[PDB]
Amino acid sequence: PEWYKSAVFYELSVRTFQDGNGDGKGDFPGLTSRLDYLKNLGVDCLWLLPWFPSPLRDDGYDVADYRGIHPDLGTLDDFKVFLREAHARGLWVIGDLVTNHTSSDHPWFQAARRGPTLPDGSPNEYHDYYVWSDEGKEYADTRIIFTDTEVSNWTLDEQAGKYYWHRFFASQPDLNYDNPKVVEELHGAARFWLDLGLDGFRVDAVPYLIEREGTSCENLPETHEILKGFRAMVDREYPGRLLLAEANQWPEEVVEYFGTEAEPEFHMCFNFPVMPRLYMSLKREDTSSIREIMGRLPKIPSFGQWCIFLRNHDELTLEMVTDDERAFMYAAYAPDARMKINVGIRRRLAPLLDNDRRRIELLNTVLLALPGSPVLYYGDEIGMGDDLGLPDRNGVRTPMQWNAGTSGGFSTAQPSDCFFPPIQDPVYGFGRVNVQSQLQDPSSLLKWTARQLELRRAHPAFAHGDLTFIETGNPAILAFTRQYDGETLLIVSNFAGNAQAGLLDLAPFVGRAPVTLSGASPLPVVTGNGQYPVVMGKYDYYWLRLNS
Amino acid sequence: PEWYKSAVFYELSVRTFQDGNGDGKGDFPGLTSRLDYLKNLGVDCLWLLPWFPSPLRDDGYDVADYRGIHPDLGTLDDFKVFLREAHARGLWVIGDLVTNHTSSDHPWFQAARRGPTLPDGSPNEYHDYYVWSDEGKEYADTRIIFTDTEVSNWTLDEQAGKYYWHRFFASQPDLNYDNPKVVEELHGAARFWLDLGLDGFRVDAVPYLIEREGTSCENLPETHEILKGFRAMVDREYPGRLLLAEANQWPEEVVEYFGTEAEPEFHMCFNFPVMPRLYMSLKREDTSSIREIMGRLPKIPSFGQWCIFLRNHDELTLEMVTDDERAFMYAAYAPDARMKINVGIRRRLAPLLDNDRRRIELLNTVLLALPGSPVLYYGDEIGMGDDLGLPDRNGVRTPMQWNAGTSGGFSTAQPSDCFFPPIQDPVYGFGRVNVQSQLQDPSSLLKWTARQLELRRAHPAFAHGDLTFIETGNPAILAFTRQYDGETLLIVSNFAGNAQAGLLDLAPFVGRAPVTLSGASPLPVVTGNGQYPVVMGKYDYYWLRLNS
Amino acid sequence: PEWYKSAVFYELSVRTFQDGNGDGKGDFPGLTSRLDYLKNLGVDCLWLLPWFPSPLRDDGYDVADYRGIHPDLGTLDDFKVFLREAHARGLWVIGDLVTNHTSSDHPWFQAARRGPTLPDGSPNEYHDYYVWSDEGKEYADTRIIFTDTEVSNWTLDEQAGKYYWHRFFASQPDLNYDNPKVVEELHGAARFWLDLGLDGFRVDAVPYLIEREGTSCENLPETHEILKGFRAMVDREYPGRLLLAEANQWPEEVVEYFGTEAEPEFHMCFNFPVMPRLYMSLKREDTSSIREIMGRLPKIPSFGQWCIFLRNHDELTLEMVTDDERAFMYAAYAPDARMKINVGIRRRLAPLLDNDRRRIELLNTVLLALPGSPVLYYGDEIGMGDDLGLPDRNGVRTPMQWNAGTSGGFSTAQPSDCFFPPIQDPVYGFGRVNVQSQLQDPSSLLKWTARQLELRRAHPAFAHGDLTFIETGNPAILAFTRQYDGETLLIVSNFAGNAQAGLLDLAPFVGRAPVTLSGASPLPVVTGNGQYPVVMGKYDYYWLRLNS
Ligand SMILES: OCC1=C[C@H](N[C@H]2C[C@H](CO)[C@@H](O)[C@H](O)[C@H]2O)[C@H](O)[C@@H](O)[C@@H]1O
Ligand SMILES: OCC1=C[C@H](N[C@H]2C[C@H](CO)[C@@H](O)[C@H](O)[C@H]2O)[C@H](O)[C@@H](O)[C@@H]1O
Ligand SMILES: OCC1=C[C@H](N[C@H]2C[C@H](CO)[C@@H](O)[C@H](O)[C@H]2O)[C@H](O)[C@@H](O)[C@@H]1O
Ligand SMILES: [Ca+2]
Ligand SMILES: [Ca+2]
Ligand SMILES: [Ca+2]
Ligand SMILES: [Mg+2]
Ligand SMILES: [Mg+2]
Ligand SMILES: [Mg+2]
Repeated sequence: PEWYKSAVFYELSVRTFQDGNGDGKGDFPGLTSRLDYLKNLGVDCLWLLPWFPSPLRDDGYDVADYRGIHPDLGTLDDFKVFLREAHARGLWVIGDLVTNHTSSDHPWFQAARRGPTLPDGSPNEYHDYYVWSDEGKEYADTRIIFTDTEVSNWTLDEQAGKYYWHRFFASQPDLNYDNPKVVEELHGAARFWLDLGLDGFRVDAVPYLIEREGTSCENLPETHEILKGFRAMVDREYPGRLLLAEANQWPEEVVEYFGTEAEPEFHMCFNFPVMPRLYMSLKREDTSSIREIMGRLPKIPSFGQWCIFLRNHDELTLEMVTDDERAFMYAAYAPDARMKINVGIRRRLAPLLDNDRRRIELLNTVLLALPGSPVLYYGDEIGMGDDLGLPDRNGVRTPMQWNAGTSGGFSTAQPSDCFFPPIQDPVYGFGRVNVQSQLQDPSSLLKWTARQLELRRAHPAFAHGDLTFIETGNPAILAFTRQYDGETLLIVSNFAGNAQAGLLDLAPFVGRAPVTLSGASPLPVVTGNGQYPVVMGKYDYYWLRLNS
Repeated sequence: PEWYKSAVFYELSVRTFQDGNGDGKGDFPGLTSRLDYLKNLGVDCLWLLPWFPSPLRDDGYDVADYRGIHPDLGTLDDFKVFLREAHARGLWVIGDLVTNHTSSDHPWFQAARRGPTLPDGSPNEYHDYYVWSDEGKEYADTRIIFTDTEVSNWTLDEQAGKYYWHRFFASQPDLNYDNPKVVEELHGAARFWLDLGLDGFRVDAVPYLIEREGTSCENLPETHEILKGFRAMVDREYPGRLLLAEANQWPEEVVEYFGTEAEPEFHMCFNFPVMPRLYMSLKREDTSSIREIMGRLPKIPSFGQWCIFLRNHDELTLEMVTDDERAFMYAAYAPDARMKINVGIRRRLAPLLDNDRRRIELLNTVLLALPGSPVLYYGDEIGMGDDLGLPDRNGVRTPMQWNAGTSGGFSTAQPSDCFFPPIQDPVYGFGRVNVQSQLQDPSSLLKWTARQLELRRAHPAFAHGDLTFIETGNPAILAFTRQYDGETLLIVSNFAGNAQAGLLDLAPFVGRAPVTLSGASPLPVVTGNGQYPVVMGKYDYYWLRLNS
Repeated sequence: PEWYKSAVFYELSVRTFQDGNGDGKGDFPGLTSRLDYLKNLGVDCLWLLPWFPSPLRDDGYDVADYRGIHPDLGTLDDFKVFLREAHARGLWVIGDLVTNHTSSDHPWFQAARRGPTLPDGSPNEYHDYYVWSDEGKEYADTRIIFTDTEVSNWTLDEQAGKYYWHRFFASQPDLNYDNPKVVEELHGAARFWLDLGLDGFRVDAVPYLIEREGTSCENLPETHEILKGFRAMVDREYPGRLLLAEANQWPEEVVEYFGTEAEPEFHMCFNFPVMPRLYMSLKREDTSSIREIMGRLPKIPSFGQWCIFLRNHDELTLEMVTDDERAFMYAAYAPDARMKINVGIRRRLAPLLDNDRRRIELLNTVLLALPGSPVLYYGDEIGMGDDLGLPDRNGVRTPMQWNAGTSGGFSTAQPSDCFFPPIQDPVYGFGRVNVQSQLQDPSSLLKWTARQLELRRAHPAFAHGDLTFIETGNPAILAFTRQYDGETLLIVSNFAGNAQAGLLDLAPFVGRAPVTLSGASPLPVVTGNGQYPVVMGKYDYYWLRLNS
């Protein structure tokens, strides 16, 4: 099959990974010098956060030039060496294609805000690149996203004398997508990078492209047709390149972003629905929500693969959970006011699980065992924490912690001169949490993530098998099978903080002996009614092979 | 004497040595271009791993066709050139005869599985080719060999509706040697390759041919009979060709596989008894087990030679050691569960000795100075590592490392496209460990190996002399003599990491000076009671001649 | 006692150790980022090569500003940060003080060469800073040091129309120490850096300060007097700092550079006389030169410590050995013409010993076991090679090799943009020889060197003891004792490539039991008349204590 289903993804921010030149800002030269690290870890595809020239009011998601490299990050030549050194190691690389919007600093917008007509009486073709209103009464009662910052989705441009549309910050004007020229401007941005050998795109904020009155302005089939033709552009001109969608919607809406077999859209979507039910289930010690929402996912096209994740550069989103579930998650996972932002929790993985490695390893094994491809978030494989003294979501985007030398080894410059300060607290700082330390530590989390990704690699049912949940008799225990190519895997996990027991409904498998994927130690044969007793300790994960 | 008595052997796998044409698979044209390297190393006989057509579920030890060349390796023409060119260089070649079993894919088994009688009533002559049972309760309490994969030595064939026998994988059904038609299918399979000029065979899994109730199904007198008739055949139709047995059994059962003068069996068997004791002694700094298992070896026929070896394409086998011996070896040499498989340790020689050249050289000098003919495992002469992310025993069968270019010089294809990934880790990777490196390096393991073989060749007592152990007064120091044709070699070797003192019982040799084989530097003459005091540095090996 | 008697020194070159900003040149930010490496290695004092502003016609030993930081290396703030971080880790630092001469680009010399009298008829105070002759016929019959470049020690200045003196390159005019203003300018250079906290100075080319007619212009009493004044100044104004002298003279004249108890000079001098004899003896397999030269060295003052070294940033100097010894050394260690330069051999340690780790380990242990404090040349602890296609002695100054990524870890710039190109040959290139590789290799030369130093730390008789050579009966075996604080170390070393036997004269120690410093393994007790038989392997080092 396609390369993205066997892939392990790793999300990083070039400005934050390795500063190669002492100026305090990560760049492609330094990132290139770390490529062996990512290779040796068991990563396959690097997803890089936006690398474009930008005033960095949304850390690079306000693009001011789709066709350059931000000067903090080096040059386009540094980009081409990096992509060269990447593929030379067997790694794929995808970028972040910020389609929905541009920075107010983009040349397109500085021209649109002159007016609908120029001072020489000509039409201004750049004015209909964005969505304008005279009073700003359209689409009202539609959801604000950055609720802690923006009081509305319409803001008044003082020089253009009209309101303009923006689903995100005021300085990120929504692009107007009924205009087929804008459709062509981003087809030709996708082309500029796919020409240089880039292996695909993560596509940012796909649900909110088209806006239609009297609807929610999400998942409009008009938006889906823009994606349907983006896929056809790629299918024809750049076969084998990966399109991956950020679609945080409820399960039935999310699969629409794959398309159908006849009309394809995205190869991969992020599994935003299962992500919060992992954390809920851990605090409730009850895995029902994991099975419920996973059963609300319709089957995907042949070419589709889910992208599974635990965290990313954004807050932990609570936009697609019920009001009760959102209230529970604030109570369980956000004790301090400061950890809240925009209907979500802005904390790293390791802090959220109270730095419990037992819980960390648990959710990692479930990330690795659910159907799809996993994406690790840079630094989670060593246990990085966060700095909520930093505004917006930049509390999870601190520099990668390489050693206990200057600035954690991220730069030769001092921590106060780095773009974001490297974390230095007693628990998560780079004196305690860094790569070099965990390569010498025989038992480190880094070693453990590498070993576990090896354990996955060697069992292709993880990447391509089916899922069948299996009754356990205990809500704390979640059991499922993965079948593919006649290998059958049994993946039992305890979500509770003490010893739990269960009766697994292994009736399809009477006469088979489960044995461990690690060490090939055999468990007792399934017999009789197929009801198989287990005890598990707190947060244990049993990874098992059903030998027939 | 016989040619295999003076020979240095070298075990390689065609699929994995050298890829000629760029498709990622080693082949006979590639192997042919490397015969000069092998010649110059000091090697006399190549033993190749199974080259026959095969679905490769045991890396070609599941044979689908005894009279062909697997398409990966080229053609039978390519085979014929290879054997001409090897013979042109004074090299012998022996193949691998997989007698005990064939692949489920072999057209024999596809026929035998259609039942005891044909759809037209007539009896199916191929059915009695394999061993069957209606309930599969026979031969129980017989050892499983691949304990990590197979729950039983019987497996149900869904179409023939009965159980068949297999000492190894379920896709490797045993051949029925009670049926004398099977004995003749292998004689004629042997005849095929001997007719083409091949100089011999290593025979695979010879203890497990015949199975009988109430016995362990190992070293059965019936099995030996079949072997006796195999040597009687070869002795008659193909004098001078070589039969070498893989018989891992305890000292008293292994010597049986030579036969007697009156009734001969193999010319050579692998000296498995001493092999694990070499490693134990290094870890205990106690050379006792070596002398004890060597002492339990009864004298072998005139024509017979032991095949001495440190490692191979299989795990380090812990099947013929005591329970405490086995448990000690796991502790000392398998820190990870990953390192274990099937009552043994799946690791290359250099990793087993922590890449300590001083230890690597020591076991090699003992390999070269024990009585028999040494075999080198391919790549251990430049110190290759292993890859334990690869399943089964594949982790010691990664591609040979010729230089630091694309895929270590094994192929123009990417490492990802090689049949096994060429090792690229910072310690053993082909950037650090390769043949071009070590032909330039004046002191490399490669040149050391070539010189030690050169030194051995100069002293025929190494290949044909007797073995008298000598008292040292220090379990850490192993001392013995070799006596042949008037030469007396004295082989003192320290198995301890620190300096060690010893008093050697050279009472028989009072009046004679010991002198070094290398450099002709004499030690003090032996005098008086001939208790000869010696000091040794860590892992030191003294190769010495006793003057006359 | 004093800190430099217990210190392990480490010689590095900032421009060549670690580049912290991508410009291909090592700098102090970079060197700061590598301080934990040196700390963990067991290094105590960093001797940094000249770091001053200079046109680098002799790699910075032609100084053009004694009170600044060469812009390649960063700023004086960077230097202050480095000194703070070095001291924060218990590391001392010393600089290289180029006393005998400045660059012709030095402000003083641009001034001096204007003439004795300026355009306005008034005299030029800087003319008498340097050594001038009207026809250049003085001090005739005086050695030329840089014989492959310079034809005379007098050169005609174009503008001054006179001859100036230079024991070195013509772009390094000798300072004139009969002028007392000169003497004050270098007390003043000393004070500047000694005021920033620098712990001392390696003093360059100290024998050749004062020149006098009718002498060799070496080791003259007037030169020693200026050095006594330099010691007096530091003794009073900066107690506790280190003056270390580079004086390669014959054993008699070397010891003068310590001064007397009453009129002290240098705290330490390099033990140049012994350095070639270590190499002579390894090739002859006869250690009498080691003993003869060590015994021509008179006792040193109470404050004196020797500095022992195998190699450095220069050539292996053959200036102070006989004509026959020098011809031998050329035959043994300079097969190619390209390997000689000015009475000496310009190769790194590992190439000199054919990359034989047995011989590298032997001479390193003698380095650690002779009387003195040891200085390690950077990269020798990982086995770095040389690049003899670079001019002068730069072949041994190639960038440190850290990992196997871009430029070996030395810089993110490409190798072709690095000040000197990092080695990439198949034997010594950073793809085979680098720090990260050798941290993962359980048996690397780096770990060996670390552990051998730790062994040395544990036994103060190495730093502080006396030395008595011990008869052996075999010139290939060098045996001596180190006695201090009633601890008695016996050190035995074989300089030949085969086994060697000998009879240690241990009469002073009858009744004592020798044990290995590593492992505490006992040799037999000395009995009888203390004539102790020993056998050694090739290049063995027995490191023994005599248990009382
Ligand atoms: O509901 C999904 C989300 C989308 C949005 N994430 C993407 C779109 C935004 C475009 O400017 C950007 O801030 C964010 O980093 C992107 O990954 C939003 O910011 C998140 O808070 C939120 O969890
Ligand atoms: O008891 C000795 C052994 C025999 C077996 N080795 C041979 C039998 C198998 C036949 O299919 C084959 O996999 C293996 O490579 C052969 O050399 C076994 O696999 C080993 O693990 C083991 O050391
Ligand atoms: O006689 C000993 C030596 C001193 C000299 N070494 C120092 C003096 C030179 C001063 O310019 C300089 O080139 C060298 O690096 C210094 O360490 C000479 O250049 C060497 O070749 C030689 O080994
Ligand atoms: Ca939009
Ligand atoms: Ca059988
Ligand atoms: Ca002078
Ligand atoms: Mg930068
Ligand atoms: Mg091929
Ligand atoms: Mg620099």
